[PDB]
Amino acid sequence: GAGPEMVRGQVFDVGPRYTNLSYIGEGAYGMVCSAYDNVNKVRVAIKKISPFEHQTYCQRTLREIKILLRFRHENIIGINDIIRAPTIEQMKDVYIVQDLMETDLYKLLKTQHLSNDHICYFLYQILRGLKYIHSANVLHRDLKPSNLLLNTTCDLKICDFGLARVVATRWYRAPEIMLTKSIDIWSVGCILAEMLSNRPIFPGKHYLDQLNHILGILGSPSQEDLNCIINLKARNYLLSLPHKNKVPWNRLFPNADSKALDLLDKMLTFNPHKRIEVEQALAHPYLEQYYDPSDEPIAEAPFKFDMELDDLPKEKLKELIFEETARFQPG
Ligand SMILES: Cc1cnc(Nc2ccccc2)nc1-c1c[nH]c(C(=O)N[C@H](CO)c2ccccc2)c1
Repeated sequence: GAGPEMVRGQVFDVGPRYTNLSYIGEGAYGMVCSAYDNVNKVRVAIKKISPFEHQTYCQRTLREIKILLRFRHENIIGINDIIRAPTIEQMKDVYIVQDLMETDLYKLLKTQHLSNDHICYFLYQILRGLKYIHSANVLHRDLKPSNLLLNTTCDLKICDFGLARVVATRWYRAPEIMLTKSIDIWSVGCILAEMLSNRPIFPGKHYLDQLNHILGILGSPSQEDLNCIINLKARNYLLSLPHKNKVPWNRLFPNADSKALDLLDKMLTFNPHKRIEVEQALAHPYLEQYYDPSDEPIAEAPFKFDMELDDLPKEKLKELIFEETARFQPG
């Protein structure tokens, strides 16, 4: 009769069903472990979250759970089970049990050089999942290599819907946020450029520095690029800077597929109104060997929070989380 499991200090109370726990990753208010499921006889992923001390985290937790419960797609992580205390008073932690993936794009690009065909295949799958997300009228807002999970057969699944909506990792952040579905396309362009070189394309240290990196490759902005209700400090700064020449894609990425760079160019478009859309991305020549619109499903209906979660006190959100996960409790 073994007690509570433990990984790197903190307790994982996942009972007799889930054992053999092993560290695989972490977040701002939780940790993800692999575990042996003694019912399905496979290893699974278990995401522990402890968000109740903060309203923002309770929001993120509830959003993710709701979205993932609803969503059903081959390239998006699902939820198989949820564990928490039998009463709300003892609920200090929530455990989301999910399909175990082998690794993520972050770690893979750390150790491995991708061939053009695998770059092409990963990008196809990113866009195939994103299409579904966007068809549901949801924005992911935090697309980046560590939120892309992979298995042995090169299948890919998008994870971490905490920031998702009907403040994020700066390197992959669209320019307009620092100055809509188009923000997710920018992030995907950033990811594509990273698969092509194994390095982040715009590794900025803070918001203005982030804009500086983007402009150091795209060149100084046109007036039409800039006229868009920008923050006054940013606009004053951007106007102050010396001219920057555009660096040609084929010079940043010397051995890259020419079709890949054409799509890159269309994703990394400064003006969000000019930037390529997910369905258009899928239909670009570069993805042609994989493009199959009868095998790229959309969500059954757009997603909707009928409660305005932003205004809700964290005690109310905790009650909602208790209610949302009741369906998984014994009985
Ligand atoms: C759900 C999942 C399944 N399988 C794997 N495999 C894996 C990934 C990297 C290395 C080795 C194996 N990972 C996951 C998973 C990865 N990240 C998350 C996740 O939701 N992370 C967020 C931060 O990105 C998070 C974690 C804990 C608390 C709050 C947020 C789940």
